[PDB]
Amino acid sequence: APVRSLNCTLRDSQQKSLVMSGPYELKALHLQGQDMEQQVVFSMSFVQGEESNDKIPVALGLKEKNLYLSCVLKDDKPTLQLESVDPKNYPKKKMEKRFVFNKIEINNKLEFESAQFPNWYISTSQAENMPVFLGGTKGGQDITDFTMQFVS
Ligand SMILES: c1n[nH]c(-c2nccs2)n1
Ligand SMILES: c1n[nH]c(-c2nccs2)n1
Repeated sequence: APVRSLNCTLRDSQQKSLVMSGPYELKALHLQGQDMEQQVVFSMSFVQGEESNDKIPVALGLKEKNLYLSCVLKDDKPTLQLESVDPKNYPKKKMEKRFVFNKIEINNKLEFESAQFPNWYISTSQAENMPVFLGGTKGGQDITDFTMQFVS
């Protein structure tokens, strides 16, 4: 039948919220109070792909926008982009591989690995107001761990 989706927010393990940074980038910053409303709401779709108890293939669309996080090579590197799609055709169960993340449960958190680029992860910097990016390094300075909130 359809694809199943949940509305949600993400925060990094330093409890930084994700906001828009112009039309095709996200940034992470410490938010609390009134400025909370600025945070991006995702539609997390549960998509076709290799799956285990702790590794769940998802797409991350922006709620009621035809925009998805995607992983592509840019100037020869795996790169996180926001990509526009035909709103008539999305979301769908068989999302193209650039749109798929393996949502992995790790020590009471989540990591989002690129299905396209193994061991590349949605990442944030420790610094405030810097882009969300696709990083190839776990256990370093950059943050690869999240919690998820289920929105109405
Ligand atoms: C509260 N928010 N997110 C969580 C998680 N527990 C396991 C994976 S993410 N608890
Ligand atoms: C297992 N995987 N994700 C979870 C969550 N609990 C709270 C938010 S997400 N449990």
